[PDB]
Amino acid sequence: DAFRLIDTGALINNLEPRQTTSNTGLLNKANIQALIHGLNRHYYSLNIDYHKTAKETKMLMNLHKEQWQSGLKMYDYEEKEESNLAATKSMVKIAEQYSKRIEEEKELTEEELKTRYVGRQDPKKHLSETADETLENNIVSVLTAGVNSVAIK
Amino acid sequence: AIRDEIAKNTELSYDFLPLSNIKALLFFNNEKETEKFALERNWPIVNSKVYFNNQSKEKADYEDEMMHEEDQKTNIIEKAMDYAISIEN
Repeated sequence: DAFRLIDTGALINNLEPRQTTSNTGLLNKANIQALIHGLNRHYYSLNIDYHKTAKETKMLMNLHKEQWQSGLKMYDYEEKEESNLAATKSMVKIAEQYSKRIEEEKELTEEELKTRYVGRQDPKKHLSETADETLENNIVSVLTAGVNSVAIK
Repeated sequence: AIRDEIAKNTELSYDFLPLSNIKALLFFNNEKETEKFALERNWPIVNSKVYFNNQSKEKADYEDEMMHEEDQKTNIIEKAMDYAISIEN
C-alpha cells in the first residue's frame, strides 16, 4: 500500500479517477474494510502495479516458477520415490481403504429407481472426494514404473 | 501332408529319439531320404536338430514387429499408461 497526499480535497483540486482502477470501495469493504471510501485523507486512491524486464523474465523462469527443479534432474525423481518407498506401498494401501470406505457410506443412499435412504448430496460427496484419489493412483503408477524404466540396465 | 503335421509337435515334447522312431512313428520308407530333409539347417540327429522341417527356428530378440514386445521398447508398454492422456484431455 502506497500513499499520495491530496492536500485539500474539498472542491476542484484534480481528478484522481483517471489513471487506473479507481472508484473502489464498494459497500463497506475496501482492503482491511475499515477504510471504505475516504481511505486515509481525501481518497488517495491506492493503485499499485508491477513490471518485468527482459532479464527479469528469463531469471524467474529458470529459478522459481512453482518449485525449483533445475540444476539436477534424475535425483528429484529417485529421491521422491526413495523416501516414499515404504510410504508409497503404505499410501497405496492406506488410501485404498479410505477410498472404498467413503464409497461404502454415501453411495448406499441411491440404489433403486425410487427413494430409499433419501440421498441428497451423498452421491456427490464420494464422487468429488474420490475423483483425485483415482487420479493420484495413476500418477504414482507411471512414476514408480518410469523411474526404474528408461535404460539404467 | 501327414509328415508335415506330426513332427511339428515333437519340437517341445520330445527331447531326443533315435532313427527308429523316425521310421516308425512318421512312417518313412527309404533311408537317406531324411538326409535330403537334413541339408540346410544342419541335422546331427544325435539329440535334437529340429526346426528345419515343420516350421522354423526360435530365433531370438523379437522387437518392433506386432503390437507389444519385450526387450528394447518400454514406450508401447508405457503407451498403455499414456493412453489415458488422450482420453482425459
